[PDB]
Amino acid sequence: MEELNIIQGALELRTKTVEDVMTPLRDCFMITGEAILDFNTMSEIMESGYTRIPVFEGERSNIVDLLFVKDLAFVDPDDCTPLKTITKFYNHPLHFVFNDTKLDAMLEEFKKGKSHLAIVQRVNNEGEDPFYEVLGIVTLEDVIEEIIKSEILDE
Amino acid sequence: MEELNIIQGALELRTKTVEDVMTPLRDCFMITGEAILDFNTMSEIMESGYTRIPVFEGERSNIVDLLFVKDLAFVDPDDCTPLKTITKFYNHPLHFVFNDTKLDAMLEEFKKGKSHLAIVQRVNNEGEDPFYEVLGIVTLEDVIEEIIKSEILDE
Repeated sequence: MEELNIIQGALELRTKTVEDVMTPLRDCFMITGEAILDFNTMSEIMESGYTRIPVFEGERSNIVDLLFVKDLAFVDPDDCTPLKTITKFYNHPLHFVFNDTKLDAMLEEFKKGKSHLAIVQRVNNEGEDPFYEVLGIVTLEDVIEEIIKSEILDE
Repeated sequence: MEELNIIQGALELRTKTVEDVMTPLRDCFMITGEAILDFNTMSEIMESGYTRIPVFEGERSNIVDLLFVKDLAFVDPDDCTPLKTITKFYNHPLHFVFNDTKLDAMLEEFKKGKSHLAIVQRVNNEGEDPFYEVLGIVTLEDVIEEIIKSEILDE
């Protein structure tokens, strides 16, 4: 039954939050703001498979910039351009989302123009001055991937 | 009935081609490759509402570059930077799609990393050496907008 697969795909899609879809921060490929885009660094980036990479300074949860790998397609490793030169040039804005955010809201935000890598946060009320704890990242491609896997659109 | 709305939304989504979703070329906001990003030009761009703009040279159907308005957020009108400086710097690659392409295939292409503005073509076999006729453009946001309008994801 085509219609039951559609229904069941949609029902599952609708129950998902960004927290279910995100890459946890511990698992994310990330890069220090002081990085130099020499061969070893760019090889590691290219070999990671990620196309959107958070840039942190000091602590991994301290994300200060984004790096979009497709923007690196024309950077030459042999010139060792500082990442800071790249990131300060583009200055792409940070996009934060609540861990309970549903995928429809996520779509709506990417459609409004917010950055295609979003940083997932929850409120942490357990240390000592409550803070927003960075849990992981979610990208445009992660959400599109859930839609394709849902098979809702499959002819 | 929640399930019937889902089914009917999906059935409609699935029947759509990029041709149904595209902005026709005649209706598109476009910009000449020789443009200077002075105030009048940037005002016109900002007032258009478009965030992705095809760059043409000579004829409107001769699209040679893309301009992403969010990349203009930090360009200063008073410096009159040539568009060519901007476009030759970024050099974003052109993405062409067949007019019969369905939305699931479209998603899959954007997810593979192809440019988020796609140029819709069909084969024109009526002039004189058949050529691919540019019909319009379709963006990431147009497809996301069809998904949101389908209400498939609505809680």
